Amino acid sequence: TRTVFVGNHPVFCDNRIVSSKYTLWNFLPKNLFEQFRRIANFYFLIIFLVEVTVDTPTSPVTSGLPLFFVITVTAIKQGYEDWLRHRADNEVNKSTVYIIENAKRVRKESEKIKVGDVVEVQADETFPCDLILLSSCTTDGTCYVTTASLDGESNCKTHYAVRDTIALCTAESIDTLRAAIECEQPQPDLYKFVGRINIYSAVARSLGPENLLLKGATLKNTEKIYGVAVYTGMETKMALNYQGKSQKRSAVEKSINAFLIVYLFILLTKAAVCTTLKYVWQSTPYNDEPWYNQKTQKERETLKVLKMFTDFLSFMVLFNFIIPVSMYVTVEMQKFLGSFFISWDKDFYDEEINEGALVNTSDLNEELGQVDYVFTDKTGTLTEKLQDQAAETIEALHAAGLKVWVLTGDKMETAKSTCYACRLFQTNTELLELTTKTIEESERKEDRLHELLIEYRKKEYGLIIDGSTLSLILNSSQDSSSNNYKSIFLQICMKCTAVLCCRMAPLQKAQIVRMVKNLKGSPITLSIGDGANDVSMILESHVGIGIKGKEGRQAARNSDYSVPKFKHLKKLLLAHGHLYYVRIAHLVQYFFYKNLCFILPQFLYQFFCGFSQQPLYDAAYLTMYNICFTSLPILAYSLLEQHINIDTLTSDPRLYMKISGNAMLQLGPFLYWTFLAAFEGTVFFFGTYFLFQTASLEENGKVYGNWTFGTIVFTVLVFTVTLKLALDTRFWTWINHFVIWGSLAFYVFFSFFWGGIIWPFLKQQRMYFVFAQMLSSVSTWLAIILLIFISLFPEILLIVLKNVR
Amino acid sequence: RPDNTAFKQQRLPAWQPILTAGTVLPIFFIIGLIFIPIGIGIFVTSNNIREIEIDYTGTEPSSPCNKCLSPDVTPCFCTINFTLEKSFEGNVFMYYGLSNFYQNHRRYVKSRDDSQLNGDSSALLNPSKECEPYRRNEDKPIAPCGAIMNSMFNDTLELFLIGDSYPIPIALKKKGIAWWTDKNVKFRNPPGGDNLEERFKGTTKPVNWLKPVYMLDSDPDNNGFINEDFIVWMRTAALPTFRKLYRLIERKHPTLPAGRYWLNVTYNYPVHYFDGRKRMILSTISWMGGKNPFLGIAYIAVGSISFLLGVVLLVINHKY
Ligand SMILES: CCCCCCCCCCCCCCCCCC(=O)OC[C@H](COP(=O)(O)OC[C@H](N)C(=O)O)OC(=O)CCCCCCCCCCCCCCCCC
Ligand SMILES: *[C@@H]1O[C@H](CO)[C@@H](O[C@@H]2O[C@H](CO)[C@@H](O[C@H]3O[C@H](CO)[C@@H](O)[C@H](O)[C@@H]3O)[C@H](O)[C@H]2NC(C)=O)[C@H](O)[C@H]1NC(C)=O
Ligand SMILES: *[C@@H]1O[C@H](CO)[C@@H](O)[C@H](O)[C@H]1NC(C)=O
Ligand code: ALF
Repeated sequence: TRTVFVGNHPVFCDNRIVSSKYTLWNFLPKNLFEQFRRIANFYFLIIFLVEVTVDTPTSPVTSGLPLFFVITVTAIKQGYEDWLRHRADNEVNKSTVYIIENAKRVRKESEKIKVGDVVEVQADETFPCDLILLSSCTTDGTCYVTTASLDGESNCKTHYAVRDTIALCTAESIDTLRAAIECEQPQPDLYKFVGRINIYSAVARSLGPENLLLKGATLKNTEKIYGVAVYTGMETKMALNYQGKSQKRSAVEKSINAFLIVYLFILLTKAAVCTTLKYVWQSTPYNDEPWYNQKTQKERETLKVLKMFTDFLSFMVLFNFIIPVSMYVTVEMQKFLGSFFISWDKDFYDEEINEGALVNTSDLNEELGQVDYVFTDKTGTLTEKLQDQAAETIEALHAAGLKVWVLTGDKMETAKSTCYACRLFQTNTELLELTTKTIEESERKEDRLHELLIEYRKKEYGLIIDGSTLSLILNSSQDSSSNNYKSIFLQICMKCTAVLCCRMAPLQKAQIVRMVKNLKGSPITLSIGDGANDVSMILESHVGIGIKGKEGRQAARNSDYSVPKFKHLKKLLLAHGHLYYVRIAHLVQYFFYKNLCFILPQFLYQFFCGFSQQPLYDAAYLTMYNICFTSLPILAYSLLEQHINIDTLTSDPRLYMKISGNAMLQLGPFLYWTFLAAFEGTVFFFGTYFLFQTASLEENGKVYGNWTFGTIVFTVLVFTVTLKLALDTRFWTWINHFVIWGSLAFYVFFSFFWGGIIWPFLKQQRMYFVFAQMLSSVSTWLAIILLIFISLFPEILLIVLKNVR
Repeated sequence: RPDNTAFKQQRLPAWQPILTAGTVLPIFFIIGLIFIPIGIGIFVTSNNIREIEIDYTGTEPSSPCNKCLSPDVTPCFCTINFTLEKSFEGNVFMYYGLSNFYQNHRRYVKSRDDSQLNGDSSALLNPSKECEPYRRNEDKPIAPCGAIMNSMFNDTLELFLIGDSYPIPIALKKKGIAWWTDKNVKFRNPPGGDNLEERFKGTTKPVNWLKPVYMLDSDPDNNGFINEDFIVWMRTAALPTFRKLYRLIERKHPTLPAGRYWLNVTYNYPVHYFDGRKRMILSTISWMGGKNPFLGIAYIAVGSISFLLGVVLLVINHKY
């Protein structure tokens, strides 16, 4: 189809690869649009604008500053990643290539090559495009090539020049011996090229994969070759097997979205119920304006339908704390500060390479504890002979409940021996081979798949698939719907103890991961490899792991985490991932629970005012509830807590199954926290409502007010939410003691300090001595102590019941 | 190469408590053995408080105060006969109660100027706009601006012991009914030499006032912005049914002997325009305050649904 002239002499794109996503000029508009298209970010901006314009209990600076913080942090992280990819694009480009333009050896950059020009690759120098071998200056017309960036193997493949042009060295390949190469359109398959060359004096030789020198292949043991650029960048076989990086989201991150949507519906229902009840209550003429609080002429003149919308917006802002914007800030801090535990780990240190573990992203720490599938490279990853503890690591991963598949670009004879040596294929394991010997082209694969699924395995079995056969299964899966090749093959794969995929291509390896990612239920997939041949499957999986070995750092740069050794994956998943998931899953649940406990008493208070949107607590309490009172203890928990000891986590791999499937963020656990928060919030409000049913709570007969009521509720709430985390803590460090008891002691000290001085910078003194007068009554102390215990009784009963039987 | 410190290797010393049903089981008894004596004690204490409520709204047409719902002369007087079955012994506190009065309304609560009531000179003649249905009257700032001030309770209540049938008055003291801190620090008078009338010079009285703030009481230490009756009302209530300290009947023979009594009221405060009622409360106190059985009943029931859980779980765990 495509016609190429050799010297571009009478008888397409340039090779500028683009791995980046943002341009310098369009980065901000493209990033802020993708960031504010998320429901949480859009909601936070809406709330910030409503506080700025319509109404706000507290300053609209505690609502818009954390949003700015998280937006800039994400923008900087993504911009730095894109800059890192740009830097690699400019080193692959702007590379010296020698092109023979007019009987002379011109020197250009790699990106300036056009389709149909003669390149002059030398020994131990990577090919700049998909060249067709015109001439090796030997008299044999054969060169040697190592395609370690396409299949990960370092053997010496042999290619053959075109016979009628084997004699053209000395920059004399422009000898008016021009030709017309008629090849096919570019395809990602490395081992299938069809085309012909029409040498004019016309001899027409049929070309094949033996003449095509692919980009990313090193020329070995040959001083110099001449070839024609047939395919350039973004159409080279190397670029067609690249795919690209998609936005990676962990299971905790997607559960946070569902939790936020549920609480958004809760917030909307609260606001709507409050507005409806407010305007039902105001229907009585003496309920609004009963001569003791009368409205201004402006409030009376305000349009009816506009005031309803304004009241709904005000109830929204008043109840808006149940979706915590501080949770996102805390999550970013925890994610950034938790990667240092992977970086600092001495069990990931290699004496030979003088390096440890490398963290490229901090947003996938919890995904290491949710892995369901492991996809492995074989050469350099599993083997050096075998690596240190390749078989022990696989045994540990199997004991953890994971499935280990080997995706390799090596041939089956050697790939299968490695799987037999790694104990992945046992002696009494019967192999179902779908390779090219058992398949005899035609539709025999149809018979093979039915014979293996319907009557062999649906009633010990290890599947072996070839790249060519996987090509048939995949490319020919969009023709039939009665019995899908892909579905039938995936059932066999799922029912097999291990799966070996040999003679694969870089894109075929990501295609397998995509198949598993799109199963019923969402398996979390892990990919590990050491070479650029494994970059595509690393960029496709939920968590990509690179290895710092002997094949470069292309896989270690495109990955999320890089470890020197494959045995290093046991601790990275069993201990680090487990702890990381358990910490953040507890943080999210606690953040939602402690903010629902904070706002439910304030929602119940509107039934006792005229639904007037009067806050139950002081503004200084509303502001620093999530900043000072209840901010540090949960952050310390999410960074230091070991519910199971690290030494135990590595020893027993069956503890990894307890948190599989996002177990701590499911409907049951979520409902437990949500109903506990509701029960505690109801207790907070009504225990002090019934307490306030007396003439006086003091020995001197003096009465309390609406600010003392709210201060009592706030004290009970703060102590209850702190003591719940204290009860949940299992790993009490000095830092945990410090934060947990210092938050409680700082609440009491700020209450005695903020209240107790008439502040010249305040326009109100509503809380001057409310806290100090509240603590002068023994009855109030007794009520607070009783309410804290009633609020924690369901929790104590649980730890009593589920610790026996 | 990586620094082998306890913090960086996640091996800091930790307490690591274990809390199972062999160490958490025996607190359902320790709690049930303290909460029941406490609930019983604070329930007996509440029962020993002597209290009486008199509703003098006069809505029903068989009341002495029905004449003041819509009178011709605005200072009307009515007397409600009531009887104290058993005597009040210790200190006695008199309250007035209002129901369906939303002192916790969002619009009402902010209708004040705390700097103005703190004796600030720049705020006396420049009240805030939050107190502005009642900010300026007659082109002149209102000295106690706001709705909370404007709506101040203004009935006068007098107690007479009958006996003979010769009423003997009961001494009521108006000092010591507000918070010491908010009478002596939070509420201050404007600066001025000796006369309170000339300190409030460019200001005007509230529209519902019949006498300016410097004529609220003859005692110079209870005269204006520091009137304890004003301060008590300024402390807005939490619920639409509330009580406010009116007077103190000091301990002296009981403080309030059992017998017939008279409650002469100067019915000034209109509460019947909305569905509100007015009450007079005579009460004694204890260390726990007024009469409220909620705390006792709750402590007793919480220390009784703890001891039974402990009993029913210790037996259930003894099966092994
Ligand atoms: C590549 C970069 C890597 C990433 C960087 C990671 C490292 C972090 C660097 C430091 C960044 C600092 C964060 C800046 C964000 C400011 C946020 C802020 O203060 O605004 C307030 C926010 C949000 O308030 P909210 O309660 O949810 O309510 C908001 C609601 N909309 C409202 O109307 O209101 O509240 C919050 O988001 C606050 C929660 C944060 C908690 C941590 C700080 C605690 C402060 C210290 C404690 C106080 C001292 C008292 C305790 C002492 C006793 C131990
Ligand atoms: C006790 O408190 C009562 C409620 O605050 C108060 O009633 C209010 O009295 C003022 C002053 O007379 C009235 O204000 C207006 O009254 C007439 C209309 O009736 C106007 O012509 C006047 O110019 C004045 O602006 C309020 O209308 C009235 N409010 C109610 C609900 O009746 C009593 O006056 C107070 N009694 C005292 C202080 O002795
Ligand atoms: C109190 O009211 C009674 C009505 O029973 C009346 O006889 C008496 O004179 C009144 N006393 C005062 C001081 O107003
Ligand atoms: F063993 Al490979 F790609 F297969 F590094």
